[PDB]
This record gives sequence, C-alpha cells and structure tokens, in this order.
Amino acid sequence: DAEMAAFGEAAPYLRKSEKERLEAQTRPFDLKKDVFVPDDKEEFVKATILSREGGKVTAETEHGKTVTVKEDQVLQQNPPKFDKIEDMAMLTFLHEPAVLYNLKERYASWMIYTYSGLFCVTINPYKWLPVYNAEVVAAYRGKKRSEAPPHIFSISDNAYQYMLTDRENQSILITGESGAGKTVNTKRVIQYFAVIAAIGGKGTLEDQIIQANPALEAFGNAKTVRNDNSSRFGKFIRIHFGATGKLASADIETYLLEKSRVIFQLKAERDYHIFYQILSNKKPELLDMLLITNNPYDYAFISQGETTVASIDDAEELMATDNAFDVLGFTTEEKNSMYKLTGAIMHFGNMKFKLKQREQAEPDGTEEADKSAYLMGLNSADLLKGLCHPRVKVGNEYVTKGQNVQQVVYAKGALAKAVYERMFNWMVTRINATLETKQPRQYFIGVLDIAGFEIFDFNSFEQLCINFTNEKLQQFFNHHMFVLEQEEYKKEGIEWEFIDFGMDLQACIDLIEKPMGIMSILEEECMFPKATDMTFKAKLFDNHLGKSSNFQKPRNIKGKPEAHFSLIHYAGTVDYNIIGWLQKNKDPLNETVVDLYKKSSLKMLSSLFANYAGFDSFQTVSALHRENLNKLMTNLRSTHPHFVRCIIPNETKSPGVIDNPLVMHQLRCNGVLEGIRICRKGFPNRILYGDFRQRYRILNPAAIPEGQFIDSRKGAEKLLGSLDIDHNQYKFGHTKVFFKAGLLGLLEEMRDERLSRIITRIQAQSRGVLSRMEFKKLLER
Amino acid sequence: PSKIKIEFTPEQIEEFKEAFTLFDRTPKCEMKITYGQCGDVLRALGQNPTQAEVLRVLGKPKQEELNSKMMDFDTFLPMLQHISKNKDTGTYEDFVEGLRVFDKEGNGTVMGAELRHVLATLGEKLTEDEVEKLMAGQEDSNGCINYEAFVKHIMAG
Ligand SMILES: Nc1ncnc2c1ncn2[C@@H]1O[C@H](COP(=O)(O)OP(=O)(O)O)[C@@H](O)[C@H]1O
Ligand SMILES: CC(C)n1c(=O)cc(N[C@@H](C)c2ccccc2)[nH]c1=O
Ligand code: BEF
Ligand SMILES: [Mg+2]
Repeated sequence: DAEMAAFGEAAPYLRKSEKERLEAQTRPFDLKKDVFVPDDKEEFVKATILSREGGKVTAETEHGKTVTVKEDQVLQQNPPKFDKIEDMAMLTFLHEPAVLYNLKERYASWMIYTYSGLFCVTINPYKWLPVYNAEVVAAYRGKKRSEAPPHIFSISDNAYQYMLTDRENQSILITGESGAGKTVNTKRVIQYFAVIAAIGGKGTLEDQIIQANPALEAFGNAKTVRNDNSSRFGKFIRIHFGATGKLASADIETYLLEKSRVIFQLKAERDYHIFYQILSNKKPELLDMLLITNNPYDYAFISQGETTVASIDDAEELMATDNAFDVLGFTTEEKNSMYKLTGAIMHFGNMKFKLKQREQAEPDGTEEADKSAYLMGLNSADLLKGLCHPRVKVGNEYVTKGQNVQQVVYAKGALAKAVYERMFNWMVTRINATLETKQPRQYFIGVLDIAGFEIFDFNSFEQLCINFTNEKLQQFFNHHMFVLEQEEYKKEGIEWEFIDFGMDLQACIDLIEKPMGIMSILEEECMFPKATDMTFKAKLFDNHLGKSSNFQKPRNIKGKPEAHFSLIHYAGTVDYNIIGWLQKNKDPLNETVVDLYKKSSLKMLSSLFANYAGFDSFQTVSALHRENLNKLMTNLRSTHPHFVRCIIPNETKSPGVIDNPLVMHQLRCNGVLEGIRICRKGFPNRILYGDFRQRYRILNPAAIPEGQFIDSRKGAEKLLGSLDIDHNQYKFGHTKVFFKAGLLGLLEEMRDERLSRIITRIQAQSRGVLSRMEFKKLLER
Repeated sequence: PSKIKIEFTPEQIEEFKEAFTLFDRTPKCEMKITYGQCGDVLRALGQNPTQAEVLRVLGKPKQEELNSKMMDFDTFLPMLQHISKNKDTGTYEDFVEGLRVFDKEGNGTVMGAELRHVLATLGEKLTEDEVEKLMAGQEDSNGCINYEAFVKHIMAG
C-alpha cells in the first residue's frame, strides 16, 4: 500500500497497487498491430491488424470477429503504461476510443472518478463503494492532484485550496443527464466540508448541512423512469468560510419546483416521496393526524402512475425525513403543520363535484372537504361555497361568478399545487434560518445540483424548463473552456491560433430565451385573453419553422403521445407538447379561496398566502425562470468553476455495465474530448507576475535579489530560468505567466519540499543557538 | 564511513579537544561523550546540523544506544570533519522566505503564537521547552515577531 495506506479499505477502489501496476507494464502489446477499429453496434472495438491491401485494413476484434475498414477508421491504442490512467490529458493518443476505454477499464475496477485535464469525469457505479468514509475525507485533506487519486473529495479540496490562495469564491458545477449522479456528488462535497469541520437548531452546523438534503428530497424529489430519486427542482448550495478557511455558514437557493407532479403522474412515475413515506404507516400517528387510510389508491392526486419503488423503503425514508426535521431544529408544531398540509392536499383531490339539476357545479358530498378544511383550519362550507361561487369585484360591491364542474376541478388542483409549492419554499427559508450563523464569512464554495436532462414519452413545459437549464449550463462549460480560455491567450498576447471546437449552443439558447423565442412568444400570448393553445402553436411555427435551425416539426410515433414541435437540444432532439402552457405560465388561482387561506386558523397556511399576488403583477413562470437562470449564470461567472461530469452507464440501473453508444453520446455532447484538447494544446494555469514573484521567490531567492526594484516580468523570467524545469512549459503574457499543463503542480511540489528544507535548516540553527547558550554556561563554572 | 582525511590544524584539534573535555560526564574522566551528547558537541563547536545529519554521522543509532554508547575524541573528530563539510545550511534570504510563507498580510511581521506552532509541528519538531527558551523576549508590544529580525538573531550566535 505505502502512500495508499491513509485511505484504508478504500485504497483498491481509488488507485491500483504497484504490484498490479507492473503486471500491466509486462502485458503483450505491439505498437503497429494493436489498434481500435469502429463498430456499428459497440461504437469502437480493440483489434490486432492482420494485413492491409488497398487502404483497407483487416483485423480481429476482442470478440474474435474478422473485419476490414478504410483510412480514418483505424486509431492507435495507448501503451500498457497508460492503462487505467488517472488524468486522460496525459495519454499519448487522445481520441474517442482512448477516452472510452480508459473510462471502461477504470470503471471495471470500480474506479468511478477520472480527471480530464482541468475537470473531472465520473461514471455511475449503481453500487455503494467503501470510498466515502471519514477516514477517506482525512486522507484527501490538503493533498495535491499528484499525491491523491481522482475523487469528488479531491475536487472539493482543490476548490478549497484555490479559495484560500486566490481569496476568491469557487463553484462546483456538477453536470449530467437525469440519473447520472449529480445529487450523489453534491451531497459528497457537503459531506467533505462537514466531516473536515467536525474535526478541528438541534444538531451542529455540520449535522444540519448534511440533514438539509434528506428533508428537501422528501418534498422535491420523485421516482421518474430514469431515476428513482429524481430532483424535481434545482439547487445552489453556498458553503461559507472565514478568512482562515473555517466553516462559517451555508445557504440554499432552490429553483422552479415541478408543481404539476403534486396532482399528476405519467405511466412510470410517482408523486413526491413524502406521500408514500407518510402512507408507509411507519409512524401510525401521522395517519390518525392526517385522517387518511394507508392506501395510496384512495388518493387520486398521487395514484396515477406507480405507488411503490423496489429500490425505495418508504418506511425507512419517513424516519430519515422526520429525523432531518429534528436535526434542523423544526418544532413539533412546524413538523405537524407540514404533515397536516400534505394530508390536506391528499384530501383535496378526493373532493368531487356534480352539476346542479338544470351549468353550475355543486359538491358531490362533503366528507373529504370536511377533512381538508379541518386540517387547513378553514370552514368547509366557506371553502365549497368559495370553489363553486368565487367573488369578483364590481367596482364598489362584490358579485359572485359561476363555475362549471371542470372549472372547480381545475381550481382545487391549482390551489393544491400552490399550497405544496409555497410549503416547499417555507421549508427552504426555514432551513436557511437554521444554517445562518452569527459567524463571519469571507468566501464560499457554491455547489450546483440541477434537475438533469430528461426525455419522456410525454414532454411539456416542465421538460422545456428542465432541459433549457441543462443547455444553459452546458454552454457555461463551453464558454468558459473554449471561448474565454482562448480570449485570455490573445488578451495577454500569448501566441495562439484560435480553434473552433464546435461547442456553441447559442443558436438553441436564443430559440428559447431571446425575444420572439419560445418563452417570449408564450409570455406575449399570456397577455391576450382570446389566445389558445393552437394560437400559440401557430405563432411558434410561423416565427421559427424553416427559420430557426433548432425548431423542427414533431417526430410523432403511432401509439406514443402527441407532440407539436421538436427541439434539437445539445443532449438530443425532444418532441414537445404545447397543450396547457398558457394556463401553466399564468398559473391563475381562485382568489376567494386564497382569502380563506390567509384567514386560516393553521398558523402555517396563513403565512404561505399572506403576501399572495400574481397575474399574467403581470409576471409569468417562464419570465421568472429566465430571470433567475441569468442571475445564477452571471453570479457563476464571478466564481472559479470546477466541472464534474456525471455519465450514466446504462438504461437498466445495472452496476458495472457500460452501454458503449450511451456513454459515447454523453462524452460527445458534454465535449469531454474537446475540453481535454484545450488543456493539452493551451495553457490551463496562469498567475499575475506580482502573485508569481510572491509565491515562488522561495524556490530560488537569488534570482530575485532583495536590494533593487526588479521588473516583475524579468523576475519571473530569471526565476523560472534558474529552476530545473522544462523551459518550454511556460510563456510570458502582459500581466501573467502562462503554464502548460502540469507545470504549476510541479512548481507546487518543489515549493512544498523547499519550504520543509528551510523549516528544518531554521530549526537546525535554532538548535545550534539553544546549545551554544548552554555551552557558554559550561564555560562559566 | 569513518575513513575521512582530517584537514584541521594541530591548533584546531586542541581547541576542539578542550571543548570535548567540558562535555565529559564520565566519573573517572575517561574522555568519552555518549552518542546522545555528540549533537550538543558539534553545536558547541560552531556547526548547526539537522537531527538527521547527526544520526547519519552516528551510523543511525538505537534509542538506548544514544544513551549508553560511548565515543572517544578520535572517533568524534571525523564526525565533526564530515559535518563541517556541509555548508548548504541556508542563506539569510532563504530563511526569511521560509517564514514569509506565514506572513498572511506581507507587512514583515508574523504572529508570535504562529511562529511558535510552526517550529513545534513542521520539519524536525522542536519541543515546547526549546521554542519557549528560543522565543524568550522576542515578541513586540503586539506579541508578534519581525521575522527578518528573528532570522538575523538566530543566525548570529
Ligand atoms: N457515486 C455513486 N455511488 C453509488 N451510487 C450512485 C452514485 N452516483 C449515483 N448513484 C446511484 O444513482 C442514483 C441516481 O443518482 P442521482 O445523483 O440522484 O442522479 P441525478 O444526477 O439525476 O441527481 C442514486 O440513487 C444511486 O443509486
Ligand atoms: C485556474 C487558473 C487560471 N489559476 C491558476 O493557474 C493559478 C491560480 N492562483 C495561484 C496563485 C495558485 C497557485 C497554487 C495554488 C493555488 C493557487 N489561480 C487560477 O485561477
Ligand atoms: F434525475 Be436527476 F436528479 F437529474
Ligand atoms: Mg438530482
């Protein structure tokens, strides 16, 4: 083990042993013969070249099947020294099969993290590996990329290291398709800082940050086809630190919750976890309090899709949720208010309406309305009277409006989504309140966990908002990696050839957010009351079919749901259904009922609606979503980003199984190869001359003598020139020193070492001093 | 590696032999120092070797060998001759740079408590007693150290 001892039982899952390493460096390999050839099914296969005649190479696959291919097709394998490499930017041959096979080989050894130059790649193991313990947290603490294997704990430390050195806010941007591992890794970044904090409401700040996610997930996460624990809202967690790097505070900002789910489920999905956790009957008292049965099929709002998930123990999860609230210091009144309002939502959908004999709705019984009103601190009669006959102002008096059954049914649904969404926002504000300390803040490390890219058989407004964010984040990566990076080289006068990596999604983003775009057309249509779903569809088509390359006709299939257009997103073409986007965007509420909510006897409910106002105000869902997303993006622009790219291996949640075309599609649309190329071809690290002189004068003070003013650039030139480094690895800019990949790391190894030698030679002289004092005493007597 | 040429004058050897008697803790004055005493003798004679460099001349001794093993002047002299043959002990500018790593603000002053902790935890750990005795009245009104002054101080004597 040696260097790998600090990790313990985790070491074989992070870095292979020297004994395993040398066994690989003796394996059979012929530079000329051993290659990679494409495959129509499995993307690329390893092969040994038998012969070639007429620019058509013949070879045998790893499955033992002979085949002949052209020129471009044949790609060089990397020698056995590169087997399961920790940073792929260090491979001799960098192409698609080299990246894919290095990931496949590592994944096969349960090594899920791999560096890709300045960023990191992770493949979902669909298995819990002994690599996230406190012993590992301590092992990664302070380590440089060289002395530590790839891991989310490593990304976390490196982000903390740049925070203290540069005295600058950092961000961890975890990307991926729904099911990839974003939430998993977000919670590990939080674990890292919380465990480190525990070393040198009810629980401590560290226990509270850890418990924040089990609480929000009960309400904001649900089982969808691609993920049993899908995030139905996006979040940004800022972990605040003091000047000395001590954990100070933390805060959570959440984004657009999938309100639709509360009252609606597609064939293969569930409502929010909380409903089923409560129904588990682990805490029977909750069912008695909520006046509910233990059967989800008795609750129409939640029983449309599935009600149980194999991977999910709702009884164990309810305990997790209830305890999270205890740790975050929620009162019994606060906890029960959330439970009673969840039950009230469950009863709301069981409220049935019928037509008055000879076009107005009236209640079809009151039992569920009585139960709902009891829990919500309302008078059931006022609520039913308020749903059927809402009051509308006639200047200096009040006139009641009529409502048919469909209108009342729509209203009770809308009010249920409103109570739920508002109760979620209450819980985030409440958590933030516990997480806010009196302690001083200098900087933060913000973690971004968005709702991942999804494609269902039915895609609506919900999916456009979700996928739009993924597009916007992918373009944040593109802009940072390929645009700013190269503009920096030119800006600093570094000799550079601009490279078009073909990573630009502005076209698509513009089709969505820019004026006359999908969202703009929707927001404009919300203004007209005569407007319908078809008038909106008509406007979209007029303005974009055959005009915006990314907007296409829907690619409808027999039996599969109707779609109105198809949008070519970065991660794939999605067929959208525009039915009900106008109601979705305006989100109108029966204000007479919202008034009874304000006058509620349940302290919690009145608080949720006290502030209430909203229109088509004149602020829409899409308008507010675009606004919050741009606020996020510009705030992220003022942070040092660190990207974690989560790859989903297969569509069957199978551990250790890679689907070659699926892994490949992800590596392509993420631009993993392009991102490795810019690290290799460019200068990934750079430092201002003043900061360089400061930090590395220690390496050789004689190059920068203390007497005179030495021009900061001539100081950097003479200092680096004096060192035992490759003098081709650095270039001089107008304000900064540019370093080719790996030079900064070596400069840091040299610095760490030299610093320890100085300490010891200082201590050696201290020892000489203390001893010569005692010798003077000997000379006295 | 006890096969070293002695390039010390007959004068030098007598002056060292004179300091050597002072460390002679033997009852019968058999002119022998322990292996543990060796480091303190090298230091008394002008050298400032590292714990490691001393153990190198002592042929990597055992714990109760440092306390029990005896050495005459003739076995000590080559050790001093070898130790003196290292002059890469660190320049003033190197030491200042080493301590300047802890000057978080670059004002030329490091917090007294910080320098103490550094000397007691990093490199070859110094004892709380060694750092107390060494940091004796070195701190200003604010309880911090001018590391350029501390370096000049330890370098002289
Ligand atoms: N590093 C990991 N270790 C173990 N299981 C993981 C890991 N990453 C993901 N998973 C599995 O994948 C599931 C979905 O992960 P998740 O992080 O919620 O995806 P998303 O990117 O959509 O938020 C988890 O419930 C877990 O079973
Ligand atoms: C990402 C890159 C542009 N970069 C660097 O290449 C160096 C930075 N700062 C220097 C001072 C540093 C050196 C050693 C450890 C941390 C920070 N900041 C940086 O942001
Ligand atoms: F399904 Be993951 F939460 F994006
Ligand atoms: Mg998630």
